[PDB]
This record gives sequence, structure tokens and C-alpha cells, in this order.
Amino acid sequence: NANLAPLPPHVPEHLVFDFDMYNPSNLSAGVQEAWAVLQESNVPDLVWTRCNGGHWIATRGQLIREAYEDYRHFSSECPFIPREAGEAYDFIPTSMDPPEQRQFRALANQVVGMPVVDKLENRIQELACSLIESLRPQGQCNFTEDYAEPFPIRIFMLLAGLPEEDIPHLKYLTDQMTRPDGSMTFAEAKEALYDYLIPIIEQRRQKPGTDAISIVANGQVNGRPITSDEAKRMCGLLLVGGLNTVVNFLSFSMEFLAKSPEHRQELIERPERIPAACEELLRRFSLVADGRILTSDYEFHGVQLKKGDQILLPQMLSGLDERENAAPMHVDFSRQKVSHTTFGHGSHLCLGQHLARREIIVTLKEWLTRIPDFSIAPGAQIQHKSGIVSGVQALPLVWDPATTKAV
Ligand code: HEM
Ligand SMILES: CC1(C)[C@@H]2CC[C@@]1(C)C(=O)C2
Ligand SMILES: [K+]
Ligand SMILES: [K+]
Repeated sequence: NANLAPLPPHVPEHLVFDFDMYNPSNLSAGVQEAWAVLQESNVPDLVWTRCNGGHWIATRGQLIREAYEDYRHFSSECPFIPREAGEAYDFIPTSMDPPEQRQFRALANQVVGMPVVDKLENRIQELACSLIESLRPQGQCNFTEDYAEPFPIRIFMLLAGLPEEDIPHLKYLTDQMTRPDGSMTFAEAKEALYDYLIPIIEQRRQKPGTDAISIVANGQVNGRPITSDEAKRMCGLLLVGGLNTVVNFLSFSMEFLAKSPEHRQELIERPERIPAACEELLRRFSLVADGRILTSDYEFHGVQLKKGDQILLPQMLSGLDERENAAPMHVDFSRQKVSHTTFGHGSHLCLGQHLARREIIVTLKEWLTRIPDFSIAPGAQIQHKSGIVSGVQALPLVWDPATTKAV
């Protein structure tokens, strides 16, 4: 096939597995299911795909975790596939490895961490309730556009102090960086995101507000003032994380709940399990997959990796690995040890995970409280899209208003 890059001389031909992270062959079975083909009986722990320019792929949690811990060998400098995207990628602190990464990560943690999450509580609460109540009597909705997107995105735009009317443009840009439809390269999308931020950053460095952008823009990096460029590279990252992650995860979770009344009933009858349900769904419907670049030749698990080689370390796969969780594809809200790397692993552990869990848990209880019974619109063939961050194309839900209830 013309879509396969010539196998480099150092890569064993028996380790070739032409997986396409942007269009996996088994996609129709579900995106997680599609990626899980990498964990079928005769697939090695580490394979090489000739797709998207050619790159390694760690298929088991053990290797994924090990690689994310070894930043000296596996650098975040070029974290995205294809290589061109990885090279243009300069977001802070994600494109940096410790020790340099730390001073910036600390600043980022200050704008989206637990303390700020605690502060957004009521607003997150209020927004969830207002959106769901308005949908309730209608007995129908396009979940992705009617909740998954507006709920977490409006919260983020609130935190960032940006007008909601800017969401369409920003959402399109961040979409192109994770699930490219082809109308824009990662570099072009990045250039546009930065173009958007530049004047906003300059404005808030002059007239500081209390929003996340102002805090970053006027912040300090281990004692010294952050620069305009640094603030741009950090804010750009925050925007990408805030407009694509929780948005897509909510859809995977709700699609599942819509197709399984028994689980819904479990959460209805016993709402104290929602948090545990949240973690299990985070494991089962994990959706992120970025990676690293080899800093030098290095033998990893019996495989000769060469400097410059890119290796995809799918955060999504660790928790689906049967060597981490028995019956991985089964959703068990009572699962004893929910093992996963959904929020990453190592020095780059998701800073917005606390905000994400809050948004997910609030969604689960507030939705189930008002719309206990709902299903996927009859005949609907739900479609997933694969990428750095996988998602659900559309999720038409239906329900009988009579079975609902105001709160
Ligand atoms: C379902 C929700 C989310 C998932 C699954 C998720 C997942 C991840 C993953 C896997 C990484 C590590 C990437 C790497 O190691 O290269 C990461 C990093 C990060 N996430 Fe999230 N994330 C979520 C929500 C959020 C939200 C809402 C924000 C808020 C803006 C956010 C902010 C960040 C930041 C700033 C980093 C970079 C930290 C660093 O590089 O040191 N995330 N996230
Ligand atoms: C892989 C990610 C989820 C993480 C936050 C946004 C994202 C797409 C990045 O570029 C780093
Ligand atoms: K070879
Ligand atoms: K780079």
C-alpha cells in the first residue's frame, strides 16, 4: 500500500503491525475495541507500524508505564505522530522533560488544580443542572452538541475568561490537532491557536484579571517572570486539553449508559457508587494516545530502538490490557482494583484530572437524577473517530419525558 512507509533497516520485519491510529481497521466495533486488536494473542509487546510515517507502539501497560517513567530515553520533545506534528508541537509544559518541565508544570497546576476546581464547584453544578433540566422535557437530544461539548467547554471558557462565542473556532482548531479531518495540519492549527492567543495575552499582562490566562500571563516560573511566548505556549496547551478531553469522554460514557439499563439502574439504586463508576468508565473508555521520541539508541524489552524513533505509548491501552485487569472490556462498577493510565503516567500526569473527575461525577448524578431512563435513538449507528484523543461523532439520545423528573 502507498500508505506504508518503507520499513527502516533496524526494525525486525516480524514486529511489523500496520496499525493506523487515525483510522484503525476495526473502528466500527468501537474505538477502544479497535485499539484492543493490538492486544490479541499473537501480537508482541512492542510492534512497528508503517502507517503515518512509521513508528513503534507499546501494546501493554507494563511497557507503556515503563516508557513514560523513563524520560531520559523517551522524551516528550516530539510527542505526536506524525513526525511533522510532533516537531511543530511546542506546548508547555507537555513538550518538555524534567528537569526543565517542572517550573512550568507548577504554574500550570496553579491554574487548573484542585484548589481552583473546588472554586468552580457551584458553577459546574449549576451549569450541569440547567442544561439537563432544559433537555429533560424534550425527551430527545444530540448529546455531543447538547451536553458533552457545552458543559465542559463553557466551564473551561469561564475559567479562562474567554467569550463563549469563540468556541466554534477554538473547537475546530483543537479538533484538527487531535482528530485531523485533513483541512489543516497540526502546524497550521497550532499557528492559528497561537494567533488567537497573542493579543489576549498582551491585553491581560497589562490589565491582569483573575482568569487562568491572566494568571499564566502574569505568573512566575520558579521565581522569574514568564515571557509572552511562554505564556502563549502554555495557554495554548490548556485550551487543547479543555476543549477535547472531557468532551469526548462524556460521550463514550453516556453511549454506554444509554445501551445498558442495568448499569444505569445500579447507579440509580445506589448513587454512592458514582465515583467508583467514574473511575471504571475512565478505564474502560480511556481515549488518549500520544507518545515520545527516542533520545538515543536504546534496547527496550529486547528491541533495538534508534535515536529519533517515535514510539506511541497509548494511555488508552494500559487499562484495557488483560494483564492489568481481567475481563478488561467488561464494565464492573465494583471492580476491586481499577488499573489504568487514562490521565497519563510519570512526570506528565494530567493536571486537569481533578476538574475532569468533578465534571464526570457531577454529570452522572445530575443526569441520572433527572433522566434515569434513556436510550440511543433507534437504528442509530454510532460512530467513533480515532486520533491522539478519540471521540464520538454523534450521539442521538431519546427518552420518554413521562419517566423523567425535575429536581
Ligand atoms: C477525561 C479527561 C482527561 C483526560 C483523559 C486527560 C488525559 C491526559 C493525558 C493522558 C495527559 C499526559 C500526556 C503526556 O504524557 O504526553 C494529560 C496532560 C495534561 N492534561 Fe489532561 N486529560 C483530561 C482532562 C484535562 C483537562 C480538563 C485539562 C484542563 C485544561 C487538562 C490539562 C492537562 C495538562 C495541562 C496536561 C499537561 C501536563 C504536563 O505535560 O506536565 N486535562 N492529560
Ligand atoms: C495528549 C493531550 C490529552 C495532553 C493535553 C491535550 C493533549 C492533546 C496534549 O497535547 C497533551
Ligand atoms: K528491517
Ligand atoms: K517539538
